[PDB]
Amino acid sequence: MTIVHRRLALAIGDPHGIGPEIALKALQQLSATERSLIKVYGPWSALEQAAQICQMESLLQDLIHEEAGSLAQPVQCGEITPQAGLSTVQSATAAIRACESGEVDAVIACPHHETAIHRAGIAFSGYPSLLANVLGMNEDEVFLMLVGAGLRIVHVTLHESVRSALERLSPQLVINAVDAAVQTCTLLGVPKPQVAVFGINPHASEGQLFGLEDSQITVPAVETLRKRGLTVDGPMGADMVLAQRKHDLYVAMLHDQGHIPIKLLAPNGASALSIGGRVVLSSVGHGSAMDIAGRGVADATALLRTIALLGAQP
Amino acid sequence: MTIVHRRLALAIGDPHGIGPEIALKALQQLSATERSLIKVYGPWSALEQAAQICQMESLLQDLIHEEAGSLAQPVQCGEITPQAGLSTVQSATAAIRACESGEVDAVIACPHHETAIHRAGIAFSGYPSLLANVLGMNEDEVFLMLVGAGLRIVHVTLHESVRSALERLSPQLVINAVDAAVQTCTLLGVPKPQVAVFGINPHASEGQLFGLEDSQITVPAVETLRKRGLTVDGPMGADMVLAQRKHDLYVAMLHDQGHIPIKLLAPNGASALSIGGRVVLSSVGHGSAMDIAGRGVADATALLRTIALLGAQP
Ligand SMILES: [Zn+2]
Ligand SMILES: [Zn+2]
Repeated sequence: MTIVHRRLALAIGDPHGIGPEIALKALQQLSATERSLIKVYGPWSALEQAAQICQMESLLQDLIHEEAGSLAQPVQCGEITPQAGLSTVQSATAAIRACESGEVDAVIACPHHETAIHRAGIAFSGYPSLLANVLGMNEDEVFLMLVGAGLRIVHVTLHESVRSALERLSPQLVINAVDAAVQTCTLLGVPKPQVAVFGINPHASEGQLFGLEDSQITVPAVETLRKRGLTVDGPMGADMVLAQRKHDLYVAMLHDQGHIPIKLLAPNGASALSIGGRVVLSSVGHGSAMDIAGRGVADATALLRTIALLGAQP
Repeated sequence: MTIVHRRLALAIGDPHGIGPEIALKALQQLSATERSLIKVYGPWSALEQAAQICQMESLLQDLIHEEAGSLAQPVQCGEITPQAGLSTVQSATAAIRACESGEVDAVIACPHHETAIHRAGIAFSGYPSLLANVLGMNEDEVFLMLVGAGLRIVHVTLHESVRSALERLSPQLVINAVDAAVQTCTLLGVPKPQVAVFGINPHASEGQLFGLEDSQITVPAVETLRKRGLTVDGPMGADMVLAQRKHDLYVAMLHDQGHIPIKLLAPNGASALSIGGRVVLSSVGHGSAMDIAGRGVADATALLRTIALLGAQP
């Protein structure tokens, strides 16, 4: 069975962590044709290290690879070092620019170590931020879609105060989020999605009974998106819509509106997609596991699940 | 098996709806002893009507009943009339005063018709409002607790604009919600509950990084509640806490924060408790169904679920 149906970048994450190890284990399990669609970004020295340990030298010749985040000393498995911090970011940066320029259609980043990156003197608050930075966009022009338990929920606003979010909300900002998320939905394998838009206020303002924000922001936005020919219901109260479970994409106005459903229903098997200008970036859903780095204990199931998700066919 | 363990008031709701019908069908299914703990508030004429329809004449003699919301004309099944609007409110008012005075320990209200009540010239924004009015409390001293799928979530604010909610939130208002909800928890059968408080902002402001509201409102409130000797964690991000599933009561800051989890996990089978003073009032979770009124085809499962919930053993 074939899980990779398009070109992808795989940044291998922290080269001292389990990222290199799981990168090889996942490519191992793909077919020859599948492997040629995955360009691996990271220091060759780290993939060599992981290949001797897991005894997968044969595979290195098949890998399509671009050097990024080279190290100036041998790989020290399990060790938190500024070097590996920088490697991680350079690798992820190489992968993202490859997506921007159109060489690949999406990016998967293997695990990072926050401390390592901070010790290099590099600001890192998460992939939403990094992606924005790298592409020259403001952080609010990149949207986060959570995916788990059949739910896809893009968020118009994210890591800010509720009040700050309400002040930023506009018809345009909603439109941008949905456009970004419908594009992302084609890649995920749902070309013509059914879309639901959450209300800002309870019961979507109930007309204007509970505030004017929905009549100013979400109602105008839904009518513009229909006129361009999208299938869009709402605004509706977030509680009531989610319960019906009959849409392929939900559009949350605030962080909590979209994160509560997801963390309740998909406590483990859930993906975070950061979406910019052509660029869909997902993490694997786990840490770098420095204490088992190079010990042959980590499997690639999380990485393979992520590849299946970003590599579905239209 | 016995579901009623204490004295309860059952206001029969709109006498032209299915309220009378479901009241009888639910009492039917209880044992003789259970029936004597439920005092039925409403116009006798409407219970007579529903007794012929559902063919339960035998039952009327066993009912403990207080006349309330008497009608001045025959019962008209299916019809929206100011009179039935007034009946509903009088019945529910009789039931609530019975709770206030200590004759019963909680109240269940069968379905009303909003239009009917409005056409009588009666202000009605829900049971929170009615209960406050009847008890001589301000509307913001009555809180709504949703209960479904093992989750209990009180809400500090409810049917208002998000902005209006943020402006109303204070340490005191949180404290009041929790005290009302802990009292309610004793009645529900959890005397000494473990409590979780949601953050106003994502990640509970993450200190003060994502807004100052949590440091001003929820953090001071939690410290006061501990010092009086309650078991209270938070504020935490709503998503993250709910996922742990290790508390008996969650404290939501906004409507949507508490209604999304509930309607997703218990999309039909959730109860709405209005709590004020010692008075816990619950609706059945459905409408008055005027199109089947009188046809004897209404299901009492929602009412029985509500009775089981408020008629809790410990
Ligand atoms: Zn978050
Ligand atoms: Zn509601």
